[PDB]
Amino acid sequence: SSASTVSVGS
Amino acid sequence: ELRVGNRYRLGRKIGSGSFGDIYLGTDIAAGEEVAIKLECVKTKHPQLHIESKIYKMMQGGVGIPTIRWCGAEGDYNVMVMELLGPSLEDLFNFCSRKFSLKTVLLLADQMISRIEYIHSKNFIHRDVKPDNFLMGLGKKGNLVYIIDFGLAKKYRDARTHQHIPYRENKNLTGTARYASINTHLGIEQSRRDDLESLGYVLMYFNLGSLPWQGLKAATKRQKYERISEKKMSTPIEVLCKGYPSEFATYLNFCRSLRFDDKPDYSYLRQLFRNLFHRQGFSYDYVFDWNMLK
Ligand SMILES: Nc1ncnc2c1ncn2[C@@H]1O[C@H](COP(=O)(O)OP(=O)(O)O)[C@@H](O)[C@H]1O
Ligand code: NA
Repeated sequence: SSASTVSVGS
Repeated sequence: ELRVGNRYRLGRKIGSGSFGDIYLGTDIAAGEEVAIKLECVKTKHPQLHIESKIYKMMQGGVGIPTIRWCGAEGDYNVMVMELLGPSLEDLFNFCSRKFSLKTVLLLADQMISRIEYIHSKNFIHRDVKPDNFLMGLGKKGNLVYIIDFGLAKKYRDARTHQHIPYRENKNLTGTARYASINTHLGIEQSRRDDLESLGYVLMYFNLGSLPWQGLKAATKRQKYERISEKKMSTPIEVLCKGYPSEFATYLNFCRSLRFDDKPDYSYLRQLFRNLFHRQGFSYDYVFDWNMLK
């Protein structure tokens, strides 16, 4: 699922 | 089919990350396929030039893609890089989401080395996950590369090797599935967190999935917190049950590291090498996917 596999932050 | 720099021809999209897109290209002058990252110049917050600086800093490292050219053409910032092969996630799916112990240990050896190399250049990666490790092509087909320095940051001063200060109250940066427990608690990332993440990646390859996958939540932030709680409530010996003790010893070691500790990379590689040898495996780079008929 995108929520757990998509990196977040910069 | 656009010209890029003097000598690069743009082909079809092969990938998209957080910013820009990655295209097949040809180095017309050399007769070599390349990957070309484009970022729209009109972006408010340009990132490609910063990423190209980090890749340039990493050059010479085994399993760091070569940067062949950086510039700006028409509507785009341009970074031309070595063309790489499929991700470890791609290959995992190709292998029916089962890796042999030998394949996991072949990968662990290189992946620890890639992380150590990045750390040696004063950076932490902060996005360690199977999607960000690509096998090379051709003569480089036995080499694990690391990509995606979009979350990478200096953990120490390049002059003084002064470590970044301890901070708390952070929002999660990176990928929730593989994030360290420290990351979930909102603690500043350091070298230990890239290695703990790799330990989850290795158990992911062993299990086919991690026990904190598929946790239902109303929001992303709530999902991160459910993953946090599941990770903190899953003992390493339960996560690693039915697999060689080395995977548990590895995760226990990483979880014991102090914020500014230099990891014993050699110890961690030797842990898996000793297991590899006890199993009678050879370092012949024959991965599971090399056997696909
Ligand atoms: N050099 C490359 N060769 C082949 N595919 C690549 C390459 N770099 C990236 N990709 C693909 O494009 C996707 C997006 O890459 P991205 O996360 O922007 O990484 P980077 O900035 O390191 O190129 C990757 O997940 C991968 O599937
Ligand atoms: Na091989």
